[PDB]
Amino acid sequence: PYLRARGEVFSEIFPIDEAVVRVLVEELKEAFEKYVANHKSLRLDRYQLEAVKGTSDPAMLADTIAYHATWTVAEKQEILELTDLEARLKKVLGLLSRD
Amino acid sequence: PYLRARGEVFSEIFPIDEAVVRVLVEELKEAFEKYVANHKSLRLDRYQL
Repeated sequence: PYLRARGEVFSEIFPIDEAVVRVLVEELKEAFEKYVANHKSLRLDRYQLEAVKGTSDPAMLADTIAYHATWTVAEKQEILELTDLEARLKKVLGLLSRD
Repeated sequence: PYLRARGEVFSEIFPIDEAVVRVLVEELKEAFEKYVANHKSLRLDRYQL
């Protein structure tokens, strides 16, 4: 104790074609509306959907929907594995479709 | 190194009877429209149309 760690530089790389990525943002907003309005059962909150509307950062958007769709720490870590903007919404959509 | 090349004629043909030609243009244009819209998560912007 305690542990030191070196780390990589800022991940400032996000893919091209923001039209398809923001359509995927819209579809993730649709799926999260369909999720929380049907899952009040996980003690989920509805001020988590004001935290997605009116913002222009798809990274902040995707992290907002990923954390506020609550699950275990390991799957949020699996989201933290991905460096792509495009497959992270695939991960969130697949988990919410499973639930 | 390095190479030169010599050519007899400049071959290129340019459209005649352009009704069927613009039918094929519209078909390949909307086909390429349908081709680009599939890449949800790989590459290939819709910004190239």
